[PDB]
Amino acid sequence: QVQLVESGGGLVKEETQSGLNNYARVVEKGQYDSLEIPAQVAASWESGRDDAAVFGFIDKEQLDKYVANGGKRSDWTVKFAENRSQDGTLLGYSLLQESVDQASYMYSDNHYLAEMATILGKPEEAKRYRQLAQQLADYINTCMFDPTTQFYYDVRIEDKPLANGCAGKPIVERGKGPEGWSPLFNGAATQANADAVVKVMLDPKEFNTFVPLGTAALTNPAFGADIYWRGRVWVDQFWFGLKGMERYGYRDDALKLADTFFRHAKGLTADGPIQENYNPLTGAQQGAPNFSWSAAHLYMLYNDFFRKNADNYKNVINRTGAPQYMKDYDYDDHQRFNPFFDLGAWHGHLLPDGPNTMGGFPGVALLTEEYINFMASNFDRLTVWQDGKKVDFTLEAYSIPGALVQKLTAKDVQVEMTLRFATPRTSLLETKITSNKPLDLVWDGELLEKLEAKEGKPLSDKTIAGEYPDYQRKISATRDGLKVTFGKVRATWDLLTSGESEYQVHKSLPVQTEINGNRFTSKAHINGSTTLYTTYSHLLTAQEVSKEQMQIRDILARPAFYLTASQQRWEEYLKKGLTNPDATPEQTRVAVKAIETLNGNWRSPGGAVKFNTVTPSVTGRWFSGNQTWPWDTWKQAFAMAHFNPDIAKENIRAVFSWQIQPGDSVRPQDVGFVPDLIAWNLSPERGGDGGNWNERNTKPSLAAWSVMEVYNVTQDKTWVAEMYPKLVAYHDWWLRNRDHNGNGVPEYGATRDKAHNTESGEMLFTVKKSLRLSCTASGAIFSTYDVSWYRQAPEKPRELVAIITRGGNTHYADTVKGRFTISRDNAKKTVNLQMNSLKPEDTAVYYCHAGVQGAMLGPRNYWGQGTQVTVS
Amino acid sequence: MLPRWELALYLLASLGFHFYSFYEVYKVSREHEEELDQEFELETDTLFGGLKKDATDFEWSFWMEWGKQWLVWLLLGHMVVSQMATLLARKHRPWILMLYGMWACWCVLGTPGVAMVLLHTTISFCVAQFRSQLLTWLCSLLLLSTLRLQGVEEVKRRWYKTENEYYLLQFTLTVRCLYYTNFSLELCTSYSFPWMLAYVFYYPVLHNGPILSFSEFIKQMQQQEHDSLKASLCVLALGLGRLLCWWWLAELMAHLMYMHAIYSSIPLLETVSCWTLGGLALAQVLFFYVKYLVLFGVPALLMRLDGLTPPALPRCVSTMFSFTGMWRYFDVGLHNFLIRYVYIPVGGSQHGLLGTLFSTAMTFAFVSYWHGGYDYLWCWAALNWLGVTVENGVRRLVETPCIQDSLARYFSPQARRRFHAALASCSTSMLILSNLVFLGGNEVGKTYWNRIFIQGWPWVTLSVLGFLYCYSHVGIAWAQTYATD
Ligand SMILES: CCCCCCCCCCCCCCCCSCCNC(=O)CCNC(=O)[C@H](O)C(C)(C)COP(=O)(O)OP(=O)(O)OC[C@H]1O[C@@H](n2cnc3c(N)ncnc32)[C@H](O)[C@@H]1OP(=O)(O)O
Ligand code: HEM
Ligand SMILES: CC(C)CCC[C@@H](C)[C@H]1CC[C@H]2[C@@H]3CC=C4C[C@@H](O)CC[C@]4(C)[C@H]3CC[C@]12C
Ligand SMILES: CCCCCCCCCCCCCCCC(=O)O
Ligand SMILES: CCCCCCCCCCCCCCCC(=O)O
Ligand SMILES: [Mg+2]
Repeated sequence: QVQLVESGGGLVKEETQSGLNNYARVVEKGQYDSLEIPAQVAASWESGRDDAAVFGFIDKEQLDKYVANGGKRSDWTVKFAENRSQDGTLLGYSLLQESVDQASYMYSDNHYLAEMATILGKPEEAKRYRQLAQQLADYINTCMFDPTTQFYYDVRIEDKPLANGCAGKPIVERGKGPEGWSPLFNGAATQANADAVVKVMLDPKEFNTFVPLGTAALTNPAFGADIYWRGRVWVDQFWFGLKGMERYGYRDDALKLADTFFRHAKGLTADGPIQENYNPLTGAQQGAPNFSWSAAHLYMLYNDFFRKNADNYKNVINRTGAPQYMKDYDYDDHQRFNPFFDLGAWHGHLLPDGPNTMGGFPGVALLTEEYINFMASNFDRLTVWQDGKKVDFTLEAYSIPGALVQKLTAKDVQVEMTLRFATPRTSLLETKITSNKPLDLVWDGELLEKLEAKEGKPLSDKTIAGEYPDYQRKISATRDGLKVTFGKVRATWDLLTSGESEYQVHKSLPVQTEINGNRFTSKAHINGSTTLYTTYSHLLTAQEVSKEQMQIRDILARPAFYLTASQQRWEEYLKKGLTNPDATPEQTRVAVKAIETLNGNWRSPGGAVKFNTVTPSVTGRWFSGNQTWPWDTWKQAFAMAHFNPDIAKENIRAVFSWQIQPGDSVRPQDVGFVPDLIAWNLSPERGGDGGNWNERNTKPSLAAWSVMEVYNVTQDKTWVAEMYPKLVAYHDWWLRNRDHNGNGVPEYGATRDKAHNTESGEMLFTVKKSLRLSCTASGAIFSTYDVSWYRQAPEKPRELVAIITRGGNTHYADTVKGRFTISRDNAKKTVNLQMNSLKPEDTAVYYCHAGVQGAMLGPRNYWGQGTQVTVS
Repeated sequence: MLPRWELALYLLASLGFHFYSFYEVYKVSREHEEELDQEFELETDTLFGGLKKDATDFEWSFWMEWGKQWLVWLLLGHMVVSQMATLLARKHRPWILMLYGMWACWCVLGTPGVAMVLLHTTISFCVAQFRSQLLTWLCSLLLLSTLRLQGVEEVKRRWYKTENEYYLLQFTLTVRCLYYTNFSLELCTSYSFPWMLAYVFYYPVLHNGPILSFSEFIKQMQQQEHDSLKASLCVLALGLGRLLCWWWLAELMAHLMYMHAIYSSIPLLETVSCWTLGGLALAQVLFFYVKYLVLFGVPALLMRLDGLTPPALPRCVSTMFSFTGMWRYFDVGLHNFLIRYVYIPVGGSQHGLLGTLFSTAMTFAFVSYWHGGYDYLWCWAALNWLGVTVENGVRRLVETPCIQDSLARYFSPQARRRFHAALASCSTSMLILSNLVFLGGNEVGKTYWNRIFIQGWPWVTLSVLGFLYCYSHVGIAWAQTYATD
């Protein structure tokens, strides 16, 4: 009887060791699936391009072809070093590689600091900064430029510097990337090198693709379309390329490329949200829906290179929807609707997408402390009854910059509902009903019950109450309007509540409310045409509730004042922002879309962040709340300065408010360091329970650039005076903790964090081991069987993993191709599955299968008992 | 239609390549006797000198072992009981044979086997009481699918000490599927539960037996006229002589050639000569033909002694030149079952081209599912459906008055026959390839396709097609005897 016995399976857990010397020793010792330094991961994050080719990120198939064409596999390994002060204290870590983009950013920072010092009457500091910039530009043009290839590259920090004083030769092997024209953007490049770079990046074989100026040239060994940082076009690198081209006398070519981008970038003229990047060949979009960074650089393109009243721009972004899940995600886990946020508020609204949601603004997207979650599908939905019969309405719902409008028209009753934001926590709704007869108004609402879905298809049957039992939503009637209270939930990755959060609905009319569990119903009677005002307020703390009670009482006293204030504010937004006279209406609409996206991604002060701030995306999975990054903030403040200087200033202030000051408790050595991520909740090391707060690294320095842009727009010397010491401290930190050589050229790296090293100061690294399942067959003619490996992940059907036929032909599932290798030994009558690069998705019960193929061999079909494989 | 000398030449060439390719396969088997024995454990016996048998064919060895052990005795017992019932109680013979069938099923498969057969029969009967073809077919397909469920398979395997008993139960239930499906579909007295049990528990066809139509079974079990005892003994003697001859031929083929072991070792099959490949294909198809000749001549002989008319035995595969003839004359019982209950209910070939394609697709899909539903079976089904469809299309196209008149005007009858043989050559090549996919799976099909049609397009393919052209001339000449009527 044929019997199959599985073996070799188990729980694979990465073991974490310590010591830089041990890491080198382990590498020499070999025999490991993969080594992984958390500090090097943070270093890759600090570059702002987590999988760029220049930093040694190349796919296995690309690397194999690279070696086959002639090239060592070590050409793509970036050595890692730790920066230790003279005393021996660990300042941090840095890649043994000096980035051309980082050097150019430091150069631009040096001239902007010099300009600020000149403004502040500090000639000596300005002269010193100009000298530093000059020497840095000399270094960039002497070391990071390859005359043979005529392009700018990164330089390895080799064991010994070159004769000219440069740290290693340019890394030409890893191909060309957007960092090659960073010197052009920052002005470090010479005229000859600028011409060479422009020639390279105007070549259709290198960068002049369907969507030009991608994150990797077509000739890059690691280039791949649909790879975020190895070919996909990001609007910011595109704008940097155009700006450098213009800076070096190639404005006509820059305009041509801008026109090509406008014509070829997908969905640019549609009413969809502004995503992150584009495919260089097809032009397809990808990324978080409402991306402040792409929106900012699209506005910059409009103001610089696109050439050819809020009521004039209706439905610039599709804000209609009717969410049925607290997490109504798209294919990339971002909310698939675009709620209307304004004035820094922490709740958003959607337009009615049909008769079901007609009469109210269905979506109520509460911005929990760091995430966006839908509270209801219908809430405060008006329904009109005349003479006891429901009035049938025709819906006309549209969004203008700063307001949501829906007009309901019937034979005798007409309702116009304008939704604007009144305060940083309250949204004011104006419902004016025109009728000749008394009406019975009825408002009804629901609370969502289903938890999550993707593209409208529910992921599971989980409910909000089931997933978050402490999230005890309770609708409570109030003397005026309504209120919803929430329990304390500390789901660090999905939902955060303080137990004092509320969603208060206040109405100008007196209504009779009835609550039935998770739904309510308010009834009112009017003798004719009247205007009623409803304020929706999401309050995240008891202090906020107490403070906003007075604000709400004031709003309903002068609702017209707040409505006209919002209308005017958006009038100045459009007047300042839209200053391009020779732009077609489509380009102006793109600019308005960018302005709306930027203003919607703006948050009021909250939690640890005590300053008004702008996040990468209000609807993003990991960008919502008040999660602020410095890299995104620089560009957001650069763009918003032209139509919202106050908010750009507030965003920069928010970023620099948590700049490490001397005498710090967690990292006293990182004085001037700007945390990579600041959010509502502090990290556990700082007393909070956030989990998003990142101090493992910073991002590339472009602060002086945006600060100077804000000064130029506002011409405010006090702003420069305030921001100069902070920029100087941040620059000094870059020179201290990110310069291994000491040559004044910084390298990307990571700080001295608990995720990088032990308390003693030994660098941590996780050694990952592979798994090799086995399957021995007894009592069979093993040479005639098509042995195979199946896996049945929990709550999923068993799926083929690999199969090797009796003729030796081997097939793998698309999800395990390359990672898994199946072999058979007819002599030992065994089948082995060599599993490498295991990931949590590989956790399942793996079943060996033996089956003949062909009528001559009979109905031989045998299954193994199964073995459990668990990882992470 | 052709000169006698020319047809004699074609027959000589056909026998020539048959026997020469067999000789080449024998030589290759002798070369790799040690390797194959180490890898596939060739059996040793004294039947043919010191030659070693190739027991890699599952069906042949399985049924031979079962016949040695139990099935031959049970078949002889059925024969004796049928004769005794005819002599003593003719009017009750159907019920005596039903009782004997149930007892033999109990003897080989124990209580669980009889219980499972009865359960399937009763479920099919109850569903058939709703006189709907769709419901009956759905019930039959669900019962057939239950045989392939892992949990059901584990429960069944727990019943029997050995795996051979479980495989016997599986085969018995697979054939019972066709039998009670036939009864239920005909049902839409003379169709009562006792008659269904008699039909199902008819031992000669209990395990692996060809589908015998219920109409003929009931008609010929109620005849009341029988042949004398001496005539029965004469028929038994001739049938046993032919059966022993066929069994000896199959054993000789398994001894001289190791086609099954060679097909199992794809690496070997990929390095043998082209003549060895052709001989291996011929030997495989002819061994399958002789195997089912033996496996249906025992049931056929028993039915003939019982006074029934069994479905005609398969015709020599070395006389088949087309998909249509191959599937009309190889498995006549299953072909008739498919014609009556699958092909025609879905329009057959009387609803235009698309209807014919759909009917052929349904028939071949059902056949592949019945055989196991494996990927290679589905591939075989696709290839044979395509072949039958193309043959029907070409036949209709030629049958058009315009095409027929043009052919008569332009080409002499000898030229027309030569063109027919040329087309039948390609038809036969594709038929052989599809049936090799069936017998040896997808690896064998890929090997043959690459080594005959891709890697040997210039001359290997043309040589194969010329030999098959001579073969098809000889096959059509013979088919004139029976295919006309
Ligand atoms: C050198 C070696 C060469 C040999 C190489 C090959 C050898 C291989 C050996 C090993 C092979 C391995 C074993 C095979 C593995 C499977 S085991 C055997 C199982 N058999 C099958 O799967 C065959 C399935 N296919 C068929 O049976 C037929 O091809 C079908 C049923 C699909 C078509 O039947 P047909 O007869 O060929 O086509 P017809 O349209 O002409 O139907 C015949 C009759 O149905 C009648 N019909 C058709 N539609 C209607 C209507 N709607 N109503 C009334 N009647 C109607 C029609 O009038 C006609 O009447 P007839 O002329 O008197 O006969
Ligand atoms: C091209 C060469 C061959 C031709 C033309 C041919 C033709 C025939 C014919 C006309 C019959 C009788 C009618 C029928 O049942 O189909 C037959 C029967 C048979 N042939 Fe062949 N055959 C050839 C090669 C072979 C080979 C190589 C074998 C080896 C197994 C073989 C084995 C048989 C058997 C076992 C029968 C059944 C005889 C009986 O009991 O009636 N034939 N063949
Ligand atoms: C469907 C199944 C039951 C078919 C069985 C076919 C019968 C006829 C087969 C099965 C096994 C065969 C026997 C196997 C071995 C031998 C020994 C040999 O020295 C003489 C022939 C003899 C005695 C065979 C006679 C025929 C035989 C009994
Ligand atoms: C896939 C169909 C194959 C069927 C082959 C049937 C037997 C015909 C004889 C073929 C012999 C080999 C042909 C000559 C080889 C050569 O020229 O080397
Ligand atoms: C695998 C698909 C292709 C196989 C089928 C090819 C069939 C070709 C035609 C066969 C001959 C049909 C009858 C011809 C009659 C004549 O011309 O005399
Ligand atoms: Mg027929």
